[PDB]
Amino acid sequence: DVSFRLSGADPSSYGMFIKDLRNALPHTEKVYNIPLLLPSVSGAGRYLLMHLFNYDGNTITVAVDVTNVYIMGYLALTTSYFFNEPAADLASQYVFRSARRKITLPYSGNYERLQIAAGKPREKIPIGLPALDTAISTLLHYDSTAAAGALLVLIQTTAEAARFKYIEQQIQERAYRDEVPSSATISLENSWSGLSKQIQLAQGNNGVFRTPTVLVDSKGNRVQITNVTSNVVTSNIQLLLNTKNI
Ligand SMILES: *[C@@H]1O[C@H](CO)[C@@H](O[C@@H]2O[C@H](CO)[C@@H](O)[C@H](O)[C@H]2NC(C)=O)[C@H](O)[C@H]1NC(C)=O
Ligand SMILES: Cn1cnc2nc(N)[nH]c(=O)c21
Repeated sequence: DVSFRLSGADPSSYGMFIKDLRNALPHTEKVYNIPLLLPSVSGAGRYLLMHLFNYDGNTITVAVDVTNVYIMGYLALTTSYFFNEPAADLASQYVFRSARRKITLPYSGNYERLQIAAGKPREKIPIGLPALDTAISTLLHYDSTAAAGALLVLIQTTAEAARFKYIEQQIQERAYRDEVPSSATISLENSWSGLSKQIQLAQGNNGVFRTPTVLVDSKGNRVQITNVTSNVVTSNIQLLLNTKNI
């Protein structure tokens, strides 16, 4: 299991937690030097448990699917909360079984559905470590509308940071001050799948992408990624969703 305590957290400890998270994910092979995530895994070994502690010491345990890094649900004291979707439901059979009651949230865990339930797109929700602290706080006591917002912050300050060096860096800059995400961040978040597929399709194609991937950069200018020599591939992305899942 991996743990992170917001109390006494600085950019450095966060970096270590995200490194720990990355190393918690299994993989047998690397593609162009980046860990390729497993196609599938059997039983309880498919889920990673994250223990998160807010500033006051309260905690929630989050269950993450190790083949994609998707959050499936979490535990607050004695109530387990799971997304309203098949995979999440499958996940309820191996984790948080000793919970007194299990609640199914009224939405599945994809950005589109979470942004609807939250009432705002993630362009306008501030993220950072202070926000993570709030997120944890908000999940300790049920409120489907509040949880949507908190989960959008949680998914990004953990899963998305794990997948992209850039996003981990964005969060370290927001260690004592929240700030809405840059469009580069949103763009990356949205391309993890495409990039993952294209970096794999370049393996028997001299490192050249079958189809170019379009992102928005630091400045907000539209850019095209056609090949693995790009910074995004050489230095940004840290995990690859196996094509068997796309
Ligand atoms: C692969 O991507 C690189 C960019 O990392 C392309 O780079 C060209 O050369 C410089 C720096 O590498 C770029 O800024 C230029 O805009 C590019 N000029 C060209 C040749 O178009 C490189 O071209 C790409 N190579 C491919 C497509 O195999
Ligand atoms: C980032 N992301 C995209 N679809 C997702 N679906 C679930 N269930 N959890 C996630 O963290 C997620």
